[PDB]
Amino acid sequence: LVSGFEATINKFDKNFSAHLLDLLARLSIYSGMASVISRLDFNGFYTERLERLSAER
Amino acid sequence: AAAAAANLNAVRETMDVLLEISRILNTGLDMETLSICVRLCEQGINPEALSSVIKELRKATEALK
Amino acid sequence: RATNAQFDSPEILRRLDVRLLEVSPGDTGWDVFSLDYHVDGPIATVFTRECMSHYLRVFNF
Amino acid sequence: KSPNVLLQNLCCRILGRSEADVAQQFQYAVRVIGSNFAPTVERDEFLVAEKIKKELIRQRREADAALFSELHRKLHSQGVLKNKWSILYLLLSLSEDPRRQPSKVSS
Repeated sequence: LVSGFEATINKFDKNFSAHLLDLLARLSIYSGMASVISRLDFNGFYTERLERLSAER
Repeated sequence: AAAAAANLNAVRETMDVLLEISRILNTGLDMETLSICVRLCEQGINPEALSSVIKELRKATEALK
Repeated sequence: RATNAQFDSPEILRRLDVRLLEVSPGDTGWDVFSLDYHVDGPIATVFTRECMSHYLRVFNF
Repeated sequence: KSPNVLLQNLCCRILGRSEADVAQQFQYAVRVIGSNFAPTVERDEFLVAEKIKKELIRQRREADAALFSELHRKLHSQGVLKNKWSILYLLLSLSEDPRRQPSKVSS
């Protein structure tokens, strides 16, 4: 409905986007194999939805 | 004494060496500040914290200038 | 690929790769950009590392 | 001496301001240092020395990259400093680049 459809879809969408950005980051360290990220972002969309927040000490 | 002045000699050497390093690297810190940093390094101090402190205090000498 | 140098031999196109040079505050990117024309094989004996280190000063200049 | 008055000596060295003339900056110094007081870096002066050499090469102060090779042995030779890696990691972080200029005075 709006709670048996919509809330669950929202939860799925959040988890899938967050994990997708974590995968694309955890694969970019490995070195080709980054051409999957190149081909996937052909428009330039979802190419910055997360970067790690920086801090010292 | 003499052995109390020989350690005063052996500290005056390293505070001259670190001064030479401070001027060839063109840092902001002078001879007097460097002794505060060296005493903190005797206490045991994280440079990732100490550098943020020095880059915080100097930001407020470029705001109150 | 953009310029007319994709007809060159495949070996020399492999020998080049850029090397970054370390960042400092107030350092601009033009000063830190240098090709590295690295080589391994028997051909390295004529073109040693010391030679490459002296070529990069020329390239910088 | 005690580390609290030492953290105060830092804030009166940088500024011309006392612990009463400002109280937020000296509070902020105690905020930053006392949560992660002890170092997270161990003894790796060797790697940072080879970056000080590489930094004096990028400025064409190439005699000072070989002068620092005498000074880095002298620093270990005196041996009156608890952490030799920290002070070099501090001075290297505060480095600046003129453009390629070579300027010398002392010694």
